[PDB]
Amino acid sequence: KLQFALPHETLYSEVTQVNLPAKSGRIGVLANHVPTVEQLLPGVVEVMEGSNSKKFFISGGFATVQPDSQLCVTAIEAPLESFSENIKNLLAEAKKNVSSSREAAEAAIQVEVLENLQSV
Amino acid sequence: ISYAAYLNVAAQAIRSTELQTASVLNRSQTDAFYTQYKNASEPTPITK
Amino acid sequence: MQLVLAAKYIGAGISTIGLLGAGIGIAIVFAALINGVSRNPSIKDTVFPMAILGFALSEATGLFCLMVSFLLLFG
Amino acid sequence: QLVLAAKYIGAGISTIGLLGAGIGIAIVFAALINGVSRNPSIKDTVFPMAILGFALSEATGLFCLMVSFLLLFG
Amino acid sequence: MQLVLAAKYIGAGISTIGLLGAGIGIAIVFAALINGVSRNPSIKDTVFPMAILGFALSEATGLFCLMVSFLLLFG
Amino acid sequence: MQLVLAAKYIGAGISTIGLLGAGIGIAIVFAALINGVSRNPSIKDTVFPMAILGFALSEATGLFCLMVSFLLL
Amino acid sequence: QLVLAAKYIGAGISTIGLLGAGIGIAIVFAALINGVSRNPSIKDTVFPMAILGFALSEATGLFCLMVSFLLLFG
Amino acid sequence: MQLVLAAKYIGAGISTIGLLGAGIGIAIVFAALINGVSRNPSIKDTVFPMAILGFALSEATGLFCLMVSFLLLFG
Amino acid sequence: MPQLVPFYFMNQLTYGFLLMITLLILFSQFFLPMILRLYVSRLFISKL
Amino acid sequence: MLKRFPTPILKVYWPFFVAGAAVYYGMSKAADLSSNT
Amino acid sequence: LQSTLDNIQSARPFDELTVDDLTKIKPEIDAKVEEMVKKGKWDVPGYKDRFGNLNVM
Amino acid sequence: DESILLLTFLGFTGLVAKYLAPAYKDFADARMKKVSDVLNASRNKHVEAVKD
Amino acid sequence: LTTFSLYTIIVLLVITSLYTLTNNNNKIIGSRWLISQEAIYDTIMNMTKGQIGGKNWGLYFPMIFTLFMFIFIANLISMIPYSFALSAHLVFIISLSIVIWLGNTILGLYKHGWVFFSLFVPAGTPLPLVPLLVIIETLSYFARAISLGLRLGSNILAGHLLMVILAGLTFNFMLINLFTLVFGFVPLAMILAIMMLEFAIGIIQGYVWAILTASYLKDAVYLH
Repeated sequence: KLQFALPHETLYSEVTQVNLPAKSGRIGVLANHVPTVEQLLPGVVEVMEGSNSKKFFISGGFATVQPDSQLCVTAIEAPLESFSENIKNLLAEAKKNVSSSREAAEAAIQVEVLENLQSV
Repeated sequence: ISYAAYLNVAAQAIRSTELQTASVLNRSQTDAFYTQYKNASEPTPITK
Repeated sequence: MQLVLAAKYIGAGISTIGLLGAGIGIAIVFAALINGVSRNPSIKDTVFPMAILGFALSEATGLFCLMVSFLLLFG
Repeated sequence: QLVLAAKYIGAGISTIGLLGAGIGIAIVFAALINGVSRNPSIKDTVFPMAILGFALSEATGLFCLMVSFLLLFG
Repeated sequence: MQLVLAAKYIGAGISTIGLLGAGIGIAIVFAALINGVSRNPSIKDTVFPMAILGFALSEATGLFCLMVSFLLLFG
Repeated sequence: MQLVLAAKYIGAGISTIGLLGAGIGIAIVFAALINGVSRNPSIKDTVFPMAILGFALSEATGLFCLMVSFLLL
Repeated sequence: QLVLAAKYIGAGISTIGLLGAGIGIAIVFAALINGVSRNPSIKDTVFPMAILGFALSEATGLFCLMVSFLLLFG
Repeated sequence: MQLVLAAKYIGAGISTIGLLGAGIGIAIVFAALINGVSRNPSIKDTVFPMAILGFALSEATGLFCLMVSFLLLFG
Repeated sequence: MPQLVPFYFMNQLTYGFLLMITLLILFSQFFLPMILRLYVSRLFISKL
Repeated sequence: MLKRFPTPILKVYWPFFVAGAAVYYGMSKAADLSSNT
Repeated sequence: LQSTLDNIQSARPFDELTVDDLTKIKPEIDAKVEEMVKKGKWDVPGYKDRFGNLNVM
Repeated sequence: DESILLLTFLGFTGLVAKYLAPAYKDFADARMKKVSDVLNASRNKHVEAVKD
Repeated sequence: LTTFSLYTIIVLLVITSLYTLTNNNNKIIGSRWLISQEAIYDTIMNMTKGQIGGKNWGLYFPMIFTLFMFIFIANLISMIPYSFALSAHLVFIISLSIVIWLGNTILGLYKHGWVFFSLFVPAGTPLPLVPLLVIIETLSYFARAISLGLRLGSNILAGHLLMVILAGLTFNFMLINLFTLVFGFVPLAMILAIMMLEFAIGIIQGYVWAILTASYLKDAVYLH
């Protein structure tokens, strides 16, 4: 089981191993796992159901193993392939933007996304 | 500023390679003005 | 000579202290196992082979100590 | 005589080794409590693991004790 | 004569050193007990007899050290 | 005489060492109490008895070391 | 004069014991600062508890010291 | 000379104490392995070569104690 | 001491290994299957 | 009450029994050597 | 069926019953015990879901 | 010497009769009840089937 | 006769009464003494189904039960004050451990051929230290030989000897000056606490025996 759900998507709302980037570093959830609530940081995500693996680039969210073995993952918008060169150019501009201008934090988050993008 | 505001900015960043669709673009562009009201009284409809 | 024979019996005792380290060590590996398996109950089948490898190696340092004890004891 | 003195002294020395085992047993049991309190439900799988780990921890201490006995008795 | 009696007293003292690890051990189990019980509020009824078991076992290692101390001290 | 009397004094001294473990032990119990109480808040009324029990048992091990020192004295 | 030598030695050996109390005391206060920093507010309940533990951990070191003086003086 | 022959055998026993540190070391590496594998479920392919390397280096230091011991004991 | 080192070892070991084989057969053929019967009987009434 | 339900034990426990005879024999000799002193 | 109802009513040693009476009414009892011993699986399956487990582990 | 050990053994059996024997009584009772309840339940159940 | 011989007889007679005088003629409901040996039966049934867990687990389920009960009764008999041990005659327990260990080694050789020495390759590890891990696995394989017996033996022997030494001290504690006869109950209570502990470490040890020689039997029957 697993629920990978979003407002405008319900990707994986069975699933066996899910690999997630979380405030606790990187976390893997496999079968029974302890019942947790962890906010997912902005992420590169792999979801594996059997050996088959599907790769998502994810806006962070919250992750919750439920005690009924329902891995509720909720995030705003995801496919990794859709997200990912032109974006790297835009993000470079955004890196410049942090210099000039809450906006500092916003642009800082954009730089974080650039790092995550570089990971892709 | 909120944790979910951070996530919001991230979602907007995520709609940036070029393989995008209108509904995505629409989900990251919206127009609104938060009219901070007051006790009748009401600071202006300052853009959200 | 009384002195040499005596030296074996003292020296044996001295050697025995070393074994303690491996003992603490064995416990540490097992502690991690328990906590680890708690944290993901399904990790158990993967981790348990790793655990037995680690157990044997940690114990082994204690064994080498105990061998030197026997060399003084029965030398 | 010197040899007999050496047995009793030597025996004393060996006894220091037991302390490590004493700490060791506790470390396994502490982990048992931590694991049990963390999952709740792990207890039935973990309890036999814990007893095994306890036994093995005890075994190194036992060897120290046996060297002590060996010197005492001869 | 003097030497043998002396030797017995010395060896006994050294044996007393062995006990310290068990002392620390008892505390470690109780520490885990407190921390676990504070995490669950409710594990306690199951965990408490388990904790007593761990205590007894740790204590016993120290008892062995002590009895060896007594053998050397008293004879 | 001299060697035996000396040995008594020495042996007593060595016996003091055993106590240190209990001293540390007691500290660990109280540390746990503080950690527990800070973690839960409300657990404290159950937890404080458990802490006292753990304290007593830790102290007993040290006590054994201490009385052996006194016997040698 | 062997006995007199031993008297001074015995004091020295007893001095070693105090090291453990030095670490112990610190552990109690470390816990105080950690707990207090996580809650803030726990401090008023916890401070009496802390002082109790502080005294108790110290007392063991006092015993080790007491034997040092007892040996030294005879 | 009786003193010197006894001194060789004694020095070996003292050296044997050194092994304890390596023993605790082995456990620390394996405990880390177990904890890490519980985090990822899957890091182990990368981490396992690092673990073997770490084990070997820790073991080597233990062996340095052992070779001095055997130089004293035999030699 | 007698409770430490005797030298009566083969005498002891003869009576010792005899007691073990006696209990092994005794449990295995008699007393254990009579427990397994209690279980099966309870379950047979439970089934019916 | 008591009833024999045969349990196969010959085919199960033969290596245990072979070891028992060997140790019995070696300990017979060890006992005889220890009863000298 | 009237007879069947009466038979359950007029014979029902529900207070206490010897397993020997069950061996007498069914050789299935001793047969199943023997088959389990012969098989080397001394578990009674489904005994745990309608009677205790009585574990300590 | 060993008569001191016999005083402790008498004390040991005294503590046992205080603590363990009522706990073990309650345990034994509990199991007996559970077995009996299962047995009589199955008996009831088949009587229903007859009526059906 | 011989005290050891007489006490081997006492163990047999205790065990015979526990499956005869405990219930009358089989009463399905259960009789209060037999409830204990039901729970013991189940927790070792489900434990060695948990350990070796083959289809021959139940073939070694009586064996693991009589290794439990032997140690369980012989650490109650030795706990009687005027009584002469069987288990604290170490030579039987250590010998028994060596018998079981050799019967595991032979069983391992039978079950896993001449590729029995592949047991002493613990895991796939770098080849220049594969032979090292055969030496220091086999060293540990016959350190396993003596640990299992000697653990139990030492605990029981040391426990009784501890009680007796403290009893001898407390004899002279209560035979000296009246300020020592004040708090005369406190050393009796201390010896009693150790006596309570000595039952605990003996009953746990019977479980430790039976799990540990289940772990060894796991190794012997199935490779690893």
